Amino acid sequence: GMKIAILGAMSEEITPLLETLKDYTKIEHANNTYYFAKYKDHELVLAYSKIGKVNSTLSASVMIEKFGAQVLLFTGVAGAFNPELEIGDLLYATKLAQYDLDITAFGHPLGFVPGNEIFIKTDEKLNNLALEVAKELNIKLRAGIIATGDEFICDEAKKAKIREIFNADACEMEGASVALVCDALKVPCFILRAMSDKAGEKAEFDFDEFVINSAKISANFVLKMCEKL
Amino acid sequence: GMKIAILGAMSEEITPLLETLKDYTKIEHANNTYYFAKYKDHELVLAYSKIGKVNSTLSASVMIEKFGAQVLLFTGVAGAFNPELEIGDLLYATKLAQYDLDITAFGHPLGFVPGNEIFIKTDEKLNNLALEVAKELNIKLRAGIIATGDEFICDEAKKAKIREIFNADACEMEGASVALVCDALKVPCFILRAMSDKAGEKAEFDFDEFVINSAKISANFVLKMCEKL
Ligand SMILES: Nc1ncnc2c(CN3C[C@H](CSc4cnccn4)[C@@H](O)C3)c[nH]c12
Ligand SMILES: Nc1ncnc2c(CN3C[C@H](CSc4cnccn4)[C@@H](O)C3)c[nH]c12
Repeated sequence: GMKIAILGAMSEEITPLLETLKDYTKIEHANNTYYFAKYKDHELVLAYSKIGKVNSTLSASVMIEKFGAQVLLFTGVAGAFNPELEIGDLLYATKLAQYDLDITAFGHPLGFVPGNEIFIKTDEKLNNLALEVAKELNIKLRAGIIATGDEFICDEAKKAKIREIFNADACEMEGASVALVCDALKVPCFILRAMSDKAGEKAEFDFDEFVINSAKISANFVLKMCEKL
Repeated sequence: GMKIAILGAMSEEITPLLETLKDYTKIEHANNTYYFAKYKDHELVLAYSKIGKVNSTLSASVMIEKFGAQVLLFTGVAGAFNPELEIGDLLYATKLAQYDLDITAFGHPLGFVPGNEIFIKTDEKLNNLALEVAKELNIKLRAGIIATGDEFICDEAKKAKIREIFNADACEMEGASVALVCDALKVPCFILRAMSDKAGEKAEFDFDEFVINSAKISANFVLKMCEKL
């Protein structure tokens, strides 16, 4: 077995795992709670980071450095950009960018800063494992690019602009930051999102309606990956 | 003595300290280099994080968790909002917000997410120590609010809007994120910025001209604080 981090942003994205696991302990650290449970031969560490890039960066860092995570699976919801994605559909990120990281005034591409790249990649072995699990459970699973930033996108123009620049299939507020931390600390990273809305007009209303259910779809899937790991 | 972290974003903000310290060792970690030196009775850990909120969050996390920092001083440059600030002037942050953290579609104020606050405070003892050092060296030192986000601000409208919303005296891309990490990990934090530009039209040109010198002004000051610690 191994130490597996399971990370989400909101309580809704992680509580379904805690209710399935039943027996777990808690540690208060980094102004948050981290949850610990056995599952098969593995030792799980779970948390919801709170929303956004800074919060998620800190949690990923803590789970690896303090709690010894050897793999990190991210589970949660996202806003769909690709028109073929429907609410509830699962998307794993092959790579991710920060659409709101902007020193373009100095001639750099949007999302780029010196020492880093525009896209951060997820782990190929974990991605292939997800494809196997999807086949076994007869679940539709799409591969794609996720654009991350610290804004809830609910505007057709913004949606279109970010989709065009990064060829992004969905948006959210934690993926690129988590994948960056994992890459930096040499930990294999998997980023899974279930669609809660289509990031346009009324996206906030669709989010409210579908978040609880979409969060469970993603959460169930990452736990099924822990079985195969 | 104690373990003191000195953190900047860019090489220009930290290399002046390395040239003064002369004798230091290096460790490659978290896709970056961290520098280690004795100074008086203290053990220093230094680094430039690379630009932005995610990079700075990760470095602060690493310096505390992995390298045992008991205090963290941030040194660097910033864009002036307060009209009384001139290029080269020093500003320490009493508190900081993320101006680009936005779930306003759900009714929340700009900069607010659940579980967190709009402003993060710096450490009062370190701030008072800075005021003493400023008096001793006959250096003009202003206290103020810093607005942090992942954009280089070089636009009068954006400058004015961020200044108005947060009552911000300057802007930069790392302060709020660093101060948040330090608070979360119970480490006293000090954030010092020397002005490199006025965040308006041509801010990119003023930055290029004044970054090296303004960075030295800030860097000299934090090293003087390490003498009194
Ligand atoms: N269109 C979109 N744009 C940006 N992100 C998303 C997401 C995914 N999550 C939801 C949540 C912000 S909404 C939130 C709602 N209520 C309370 C707190 N946060 C953040 O963790 C990112 C789903 N759809 C998105
Ligand atoms: N007006 C302003 N807006 C936002 N931030 C600032 C800063 C402070 N720094 C400079 C740098 C972006 S410029 C940069 C240029 N070349 C390479 C990397 N970064 C980032 O670390 C924040 C000074 N003035 C600012």
